[PDB]
Amino acid sequence: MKHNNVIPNGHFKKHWQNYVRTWFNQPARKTRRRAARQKKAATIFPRPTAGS
Amino acid sequence: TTRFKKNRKKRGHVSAGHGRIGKHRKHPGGRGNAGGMHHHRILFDKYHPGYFGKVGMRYFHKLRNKFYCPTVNIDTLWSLVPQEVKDKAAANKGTAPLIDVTQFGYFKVLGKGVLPTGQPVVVKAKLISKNAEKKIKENGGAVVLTA
Amino acid sequence: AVPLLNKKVVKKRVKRFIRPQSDRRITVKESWRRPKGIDSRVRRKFKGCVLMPNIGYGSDKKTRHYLPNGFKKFVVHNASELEILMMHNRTYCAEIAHNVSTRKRKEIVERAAQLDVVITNKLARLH
Amino acid sequence: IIWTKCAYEKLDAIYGTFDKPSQEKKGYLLPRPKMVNADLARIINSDEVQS
Amino acid sequence: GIDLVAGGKSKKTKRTAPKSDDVYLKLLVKLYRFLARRTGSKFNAVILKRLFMSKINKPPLSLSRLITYATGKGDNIVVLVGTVTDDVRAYEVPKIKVCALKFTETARARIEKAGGECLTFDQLALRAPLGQNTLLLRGPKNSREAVKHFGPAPGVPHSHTKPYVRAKGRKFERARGKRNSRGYKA
Amino acid sequence: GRMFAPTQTWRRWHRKIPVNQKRYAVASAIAASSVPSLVLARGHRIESVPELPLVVSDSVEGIEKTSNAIKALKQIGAYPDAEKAKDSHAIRPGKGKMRNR
Amino acid sequence: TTVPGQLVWEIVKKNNSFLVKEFGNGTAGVVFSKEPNNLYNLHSYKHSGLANKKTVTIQPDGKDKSVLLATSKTKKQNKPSRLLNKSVMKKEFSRMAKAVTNQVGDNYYRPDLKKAALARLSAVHRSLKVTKSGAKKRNRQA
Amino acid sequence: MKYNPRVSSSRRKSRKAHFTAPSSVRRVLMSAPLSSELRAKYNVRSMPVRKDDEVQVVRGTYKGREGKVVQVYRKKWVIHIERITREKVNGSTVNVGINPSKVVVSKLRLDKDRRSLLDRKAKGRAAADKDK
Amino acid sequence: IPTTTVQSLENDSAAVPLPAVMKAPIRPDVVTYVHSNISKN
RNA sequence: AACGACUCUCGGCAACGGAUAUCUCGGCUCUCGCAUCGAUGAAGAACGUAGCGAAAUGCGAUACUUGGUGUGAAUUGCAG
RNA sequence: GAUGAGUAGGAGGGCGCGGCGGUCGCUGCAAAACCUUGGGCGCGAGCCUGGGCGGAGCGGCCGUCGGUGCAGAUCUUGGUG
RNA sequence: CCCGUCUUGAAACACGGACCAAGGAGUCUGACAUGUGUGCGAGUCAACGGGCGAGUAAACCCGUAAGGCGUAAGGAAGCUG
RNA sequence: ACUGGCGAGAGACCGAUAGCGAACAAGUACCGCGAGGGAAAGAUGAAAAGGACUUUGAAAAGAGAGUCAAAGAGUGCUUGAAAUUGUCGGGAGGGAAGCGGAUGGGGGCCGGCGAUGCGCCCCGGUCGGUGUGGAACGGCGAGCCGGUCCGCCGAUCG
Ligand SMILES: [K+]
Ligand SMILES: [K+]
Ligand SMILES: [K+]
Ligand SMILES: [K+]
Ligand SMILES: [K+]
Ligand SMILES: [K+]
Ligand SMILES: [K+]
Ligand SMILES: [K+]
Ligand SMILES: [K+]
Ligand SMILES: [K+]
Ligand SMILES: [K+]
Ligand SMILES: [K+]
Ligand SMILES: [K+]
Ligand SMILES: [K+]
Ligand SMILES: [K+]
Ligand SMILES: [K+]
Ligand SMILES: [K+]
Ligand SMILES: [K+]
Ligand SMILES: [K+]
Ligand SMILES: [K+]
Ligand SMILES: [Mg+2]
Ligand SMILES: [Mg+2]
Ligand SMILES: [Mg+2]
Ligand SMILES: [Mg+2]
Ligand SMILES: [Mg+2]
Ligand SMILES: [Mg+2]
Ligand SMILES: [Mg+2]
Ligand SMILES: [Mg+2]
Ligand SMILES: [Mg+2]
Ligand SMILES: [Mg+2]
Ligand SMILES: [Mg+2]
Ligand SMILES: [Mg+2]
Ligand SMILES: [Mg+2]
Ligand SMILES: [Mg+2]
Ligand SMILES: [Mg+2]
Ligand SMILES: [Mg+2]
Ligand SMILES: [Mg+2]
Ligand SMILES: [Mg+2]
Ligand SMILES: [Mg+2]
Ligand SMILES: [Mg+2]
Ligand SMILES: [Mg+2]
Ligand SMILES: [Mg+2]
Ligand SMILES: [Mg+2]
Ligand SMILES: [Mg+2]
Ligand SMILES: [Mg+2]
Ligand SMILES: [Mg+2]
Ligand SMILES: [Mg+2]
Ligand SMILES: [Mg+2]
Ligand SMILES: [Mg+2]
Ligand SMILES: [Mg+2]
Ligand SMILES: [Mg+2]
Ligand SMILES: [Mg+2]
Ligand SMILES: [Mg+2]
Ligand SMILES: [Mg+2]
Ligand SMILES: [Mg+2]
Ligand SMILES: [Mg+2]
Ligand SMILES: [Mg+2]
Ligand SMILES: [Mg+2]
Ligand SMILES: [Mg+2]
Ligand SMILES: [Mg+2]
Repeated sequence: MKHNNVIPNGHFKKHWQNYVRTWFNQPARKTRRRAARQKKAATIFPRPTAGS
Repeated sequence: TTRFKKNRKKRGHVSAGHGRIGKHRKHPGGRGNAGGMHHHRILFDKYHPGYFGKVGMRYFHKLRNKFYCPTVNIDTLWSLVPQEVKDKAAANKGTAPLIDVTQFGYFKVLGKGVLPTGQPVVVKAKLISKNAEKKIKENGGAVVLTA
Repeated sequence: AVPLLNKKVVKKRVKRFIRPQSDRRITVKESWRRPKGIDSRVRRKFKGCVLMPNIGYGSDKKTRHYLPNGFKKFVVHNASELEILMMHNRTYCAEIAHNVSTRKRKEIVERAAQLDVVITNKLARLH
Repeated sequence: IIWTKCAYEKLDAIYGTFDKPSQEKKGYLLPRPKMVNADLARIINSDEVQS
Repeated sequence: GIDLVAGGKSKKTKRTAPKSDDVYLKLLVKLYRFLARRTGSKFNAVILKRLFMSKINKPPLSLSRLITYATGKGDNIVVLVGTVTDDVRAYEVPKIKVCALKFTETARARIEKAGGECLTFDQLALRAPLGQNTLLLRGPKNSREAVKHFGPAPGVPHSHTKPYVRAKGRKFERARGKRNSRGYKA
Repeated sequence: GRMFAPTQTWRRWHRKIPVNQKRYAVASAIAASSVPSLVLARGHRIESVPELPLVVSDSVEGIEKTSNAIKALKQIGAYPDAEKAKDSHAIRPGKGKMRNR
Repeated sequence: TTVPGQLVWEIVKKNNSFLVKEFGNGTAGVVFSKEPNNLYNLHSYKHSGLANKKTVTIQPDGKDKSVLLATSKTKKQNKPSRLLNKSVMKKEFSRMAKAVTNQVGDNYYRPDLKKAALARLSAVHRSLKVTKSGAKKRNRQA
Repeated sequence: MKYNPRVSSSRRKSRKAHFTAPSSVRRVLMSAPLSSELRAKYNVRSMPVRKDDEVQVVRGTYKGREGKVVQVYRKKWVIHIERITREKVNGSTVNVGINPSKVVVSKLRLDKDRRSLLDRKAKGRAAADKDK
Repeated sequence: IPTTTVQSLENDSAAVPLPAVMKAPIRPDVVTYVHSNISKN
């Protein structure tokens, strides 16, 4: 520790590398949820897609 | 960007810029905030006065919504009125605009700065400082309280 | 083509700068490397040792990069690139790229004769 | 770029102008340059400068 | 041998050109390189140097502060090597001729509504090649967060330097060294 | 053995440039496309193009056959640039050719 | 370009499809430009065929030792197919030399390029003669 | 460009599917074009080569040779043609393998299945290519 | 006000005003910076 | 102090060795879809099984396969 | 016009390797790699070229990226005195 | 005088190194900081998500009292501003 | 939610000391009483056309011949670097050798290693030439100011 810096408080003392959550499936999740909504809309036709 | 990293400029210089005598060892002064009172004492006192110790009262389960109180100053009050409404204010001196700061996400009205000259305003707010009320009144306006 | 350059070329040094001890060790190649050792007598410039390259050896800016024939080299890969030297035939000479086919070298050589552009390696792979 | 007539006529609406904002990019205005006239020769060789 | 320091060479560094790659800025630099050389005008020399400067060395100037400094100087042209921002705290905007590298959208609208004009530095050269009848202004250079942390360390006597803390509250550097009841106050 | 600093999937691959800067870049590119000197400087063959910006009738939007599409390019003078692309078709040098490129 | 030439030079001076660079960016660096309307093929704002409204093109035309003299039209900067005012010349060198001087210097089109244009015409004309007959002198004396 | 999600554009997968293909699949992969005379007759462009077909070699050192197929060696991706042979160092005669894409079928070994296959191939062309 | 001619195709107002976007500043530095960063996405 | 031997050295060729270059039915990473082991004897282990086979792959005394259906003329190193 | 030492250390301008986005090219009339008592350029990192071998790929330029540069570590594996 | 290395001091009777090829070491990530480039500016940020879209992991659009940081500080706090 | 199973798509990833330990009869050969440990090892050619036959030898094999575009691709065979080794050729050597600088001797290499043109005369040949007509355009900003190409006269040179 050296110089004038904010006191560090990184919470990286556990096995954090085993609990990293990536988001590479974020575009895929958007696709899957859109397909589910599209499928739901046809099931409940002519009921409004906005729900109750 | 690897090609701009200075280690590349140090290729072929043995010590990689960390010296022959001192070297680059693992943790020659302890890890993190170690020794804050013993061998890093000067650093903490010089750059972080007040770091060690306890002050004030605890507050168990403190919820910040209870303390929500956004403030707006006198000098910024006129900027909330729409431009089209500003022209109306100068077109009829008999009436005055009603500025309800709560509709713009403000609770208390503070008194920094001055109001537009020769323009009375009726300010509607939850809270107001005494200077803010005085400046509003001396300009021909009035203060209304809400909740 | 008559070269435009008129000042004589003065080479401050014609020998190459050989890496120290590249003679001793096969694995140590001749390409220059600045010795970084603390005791290195070459780095410390003791007399009777290998010489190190420094800016003082820089050649005259007016004669720098000039071939012995009096021209500067420009590498050409086809006939179109050769035409770029039409207005610089007294300053720049063309050299056909090493990987150009013999068939395309004949076109370049013939075109260079029409443009009076010097070709440094016009006899390459024509036998 | 090859523009169709319909696409070319939509550029003003999509990107707006220097005076009014875009219709499809909420609150967007075209950027201004730091130099109104980039023709140095006109500025340098103008009567005002050369006087 | 010669008894000099660094062989008599300068050890100072100043900007001889802009660090930016903005093509328009480089054209302005070329314009004012010519003006400074061929006129010897001190105004042109100052303008050229400020065009080289970094962002923090070209701070913005608020419209309200521009109005105050332009009071009683309507004929003069205001010149700023930087950006002019709008100020909601200013109510009356008089007509004024302002030359700046950049105008914010709100600042430009207010100036143009009041009958004023927003000029670029290439237009200024046509109207004031030697800077005649100009009001040269600079924005506040030291009004930024970083500067508050500069100077004597927070812990030395007679220091009002702002320390680096990750949060603000009773538990963040309010204890020993910040009050007499905890060791000392500093 | 194990490589130094093994590559990890949570490297910061993506970048979020501010939207206003992205719109600035697009506007500059659109403006540059109307300058014949810049279009030529980028390697496009527009020597037979009647005018820049090149605006064509909306009837081109109704073309359905590739043969008719190519005839449209010939009429407006854009075919030579399209012909350049086809004649430049070649295999990628280096390891990229076996990487489905 | 349709924009000021000075602006164009700022953009294309670093990279364009006609820029030919060899031997890196050190002292050995050599730079040429190969656009058809660059008399000396030099990468400079003066000779650039991209950053000037008024440019001169001199090159062989088809067959029969014809030389093309084309100048860019000032009002047609946005019409590539009609930007060039071509003039095919197939007369003696002296007649061609006068035509170049008339269309470059006399009308104040690009007086700074008069010397380059005449040299460009001289180089193009000489190469046409050699092509018809073939090399007969090495031009190495002096 | 392909749009079917079930179809891969991977070079690795394409090559593996080709060289590990079963014998029934290799039959289709080992197809040869019909001659200009047969194409106009049956309105069919390509056909899988058969043992008793007659073909003409149109590529390679044996270009112009004509003969009857004698063996469809699917394991080696080649066919053997009568009289298309070379001599070993010891004087023995061995057939030369030729890829079916480098020959043209001059006569077809017709049968009940072969004729039905020709109808299906022509049926699609007569409708999807002409009527459209 | 500048206008752009509309090319006509065989078998087919003939001018359109030049949109303001065509007069926008040309900033190669901005374009390069944005292009490199977004191509990573 | 020739010649020749020996040692060292330079070059041509020949050795020794498997670097480099170009490859790749493999690996690695990301994303997607699906939900299906077993006392009705699973996973695993053992032994056997082909005209000529040890292994790998397959199979179970019906043993590199029976039957049905599809495809429509091979399998193949040799033999028959 | 003046001036030139430099370990530890800092910085600038450059060289080289492998991809990606572009652009300009080369190659069975012989690419890469490799070999050479061929020649030349650069203070230098390196670069260009002749000849040979080889038999199918490769390079320049702008931008951008990285598992990007070795004489040492009783370094690792393989090979050889 | 043999290189590399620690050292006030190495040609050292200090240590590593028989030889060659290939491999071989300041990296990725989170927080913060100064500096610089760029955009906008009392604001700024399309970040969870939604609308879509190169038939599409990109690009494009969406902030309606959302949220973060900034726009006001002092006090342990009640509070004042 | 999903580094297992089954199926599928993709990549600015690795390219046989890399990438999974394993691209191949790899969790195999092999080691350990045992729990366990755990490799090395890919590329002839487009096609085997994988070298008949002659001759020497106990044999391996050599010599010649044959196949092939190529055996300078001959079954661990594409390319074939370095250490190290043999041989032929040049040269040196009184208890190291190498190395820096400077010449010399002997080699090797280099015709852009080094030119042969230019000016003025006439002989011939060839090819074009003020003033008016057309064709397609241009510079300067309606109007002035131009060149290029074709044709016709005159001029009679270049
Ligand atoms: K995830
Ligand atoms: K350091
Ligand atoms: K010898
Ligand atoms: K030898
Ligand atoms: K390899
Ligand atoms: K059982
Ligand atoms: K078995
Ligand atoms: K079956
Ligand atoms: K390339
Ligand atoms: K060489
Ligand atoms: K690169
Ligand atoms: K040491
Ligand atoms: K020691
Ligand atoms: K030692
Ligand atoms: K700091
Ligand atoms: K906000
Ligand atoms: K929203
Ligand atoms: K208190
Ligand atoms: K292994
Ligand atoms: K070979
Ligand atoms: Mg731990
Ligand atoms: Mg150092
Ligand atoms: Mg060290
Ligand atoms: Mg230390
Ligand atoms: Mg550390
Ligand atoms: Mg040298
Ligand atoms: Mg020392
Ligand atoms: Mg070569
Ligand atoms: Mg001195
Ligand atoms: Mg010094
Ligand atoms: Mg106490
Ligand atoms: Mg004190
Ligand atoms: Mg390569
Ligand atoms: Mg089996
Ligand atoms: Mg020094
Ligand atoms: Mg490379
Ligand atoms: Mg050698
Ligand atoms: Mg290179
Ligand atoms: Mg990599
Ligand atoms: Mg590494
Ligand atoms: Mg090594
Ligand atoms: Mg070292
Ligand atoms: Mg060792
Ligand atoms: Mg070993
Ligand atoms: Mg031994
Ligand atoms: Mg000691
Ligand atoms: Mg030492
Ligand atoms: Mg001693
Ligand atoms: Mg020790
Ligand atoms: Mg030892
Ligand atoms: Mg290495
Ligand atoms: Mg910053
Ligand atoms: Mg809010
Ligand atoms: Mg109080
Ligand atoms: Mg799964
Ligand atoms: Mg492996
Ligand atoms: Mg490798
Ligand atoms: Mg091959
Ligand atoms: Mg081999
Ligand atoms: Mg050797």
